[PDB]
Amino acid sequence: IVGGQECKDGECPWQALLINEENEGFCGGTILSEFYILTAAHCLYQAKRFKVRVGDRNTEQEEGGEAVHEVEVVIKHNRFTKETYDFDIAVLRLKTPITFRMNVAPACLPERDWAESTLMTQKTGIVSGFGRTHEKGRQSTRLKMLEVPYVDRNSCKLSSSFIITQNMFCAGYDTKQEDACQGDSGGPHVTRFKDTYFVTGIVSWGEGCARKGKYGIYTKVTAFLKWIDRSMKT
Amino acid sequence: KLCSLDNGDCDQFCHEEQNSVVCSCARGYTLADNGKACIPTGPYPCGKQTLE
Ligand SMILES: CN(C)Cc1ccccc1-c1ccc(N2CCc3c(C(F)(F)F)nn(-c4cccc(C(N)=O)c4)c3C2=O)cc1
Repeated sequence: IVGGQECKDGECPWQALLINEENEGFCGGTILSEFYILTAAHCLYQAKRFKVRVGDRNTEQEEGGEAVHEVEVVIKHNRFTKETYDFDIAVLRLKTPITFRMNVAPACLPERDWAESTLMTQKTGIVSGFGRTHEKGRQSTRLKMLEVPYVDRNSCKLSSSFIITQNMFCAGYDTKQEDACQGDSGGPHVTRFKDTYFVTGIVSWGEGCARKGKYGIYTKVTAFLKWIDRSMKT
Repeated sequence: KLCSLDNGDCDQFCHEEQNSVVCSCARGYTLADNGKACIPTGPYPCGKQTLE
């Protein structure tokens, strides 16, 4: 995360972290239930064999709330291509179930119609992650979060150099130097409604990070709710 | 306005059935008797920040 704020104790319990063989985080994910992780499909190109760590907030300290989970089944969206970056979604079935605790809890999956008219019509959303704090910096050792305003579909399609499909939405700032960044991919974009947070997006891509007249491109979760339901019946 | 008006007074999902407001919840929540509130049936319901 570029800008934004560090996640305080228990503020982002649904954040998951994909770690490679060197136990290094390379991408993020969202906890959907004790057995399922939602992440981005392009992240399944970022590592040979990987696991999922939950409850981590500071990748440096042995806090005690962390728990590593091995992936039993990887479900990547079949229509995904790095050529377009469309259908950038995937669900991961865990071998062992996550035990919810402080800093470990799922985000709510909303209903398509309700989420589109009530959540994505709201002013902002929240993106979190251990990604780069600067476009040229290194991955963060602290989990960060950033409230990013929803960008109307036309202002964003015009600001983009790439085809913004219906499976994606824009969020961020034109000028302001706050935005998601590399390493945050597959991470949570949630929309809060009356103290309850719902997963509304998946960190996908962007032209740099925090650039003027550029926004964050997220995978639209409402566009894959049934796909997600099917995937969790594994 | 039903749902168009303050989410129909629902805590979570809201839909207009028979031209009336019908509320529902996410999994792990049970609708209240007032039929508007959602009650978590567990210690760590979804979408709730853990503040202990
Ligand atoms: C022909 N193919 C290969 C491409 C393609 C095809 C079609 C449509 C679109 C694309 C496309 C895919 C990926 C990117 N890039 C590269 C640069 C980059 C960086 C950094 F740090 F290196 F600058 N961070 N970061 C990043 C990561 C996650 C969230 C955000 C955000 N800002 O919210 C930004 C990106 C990023 O996504 C740009 C365009």
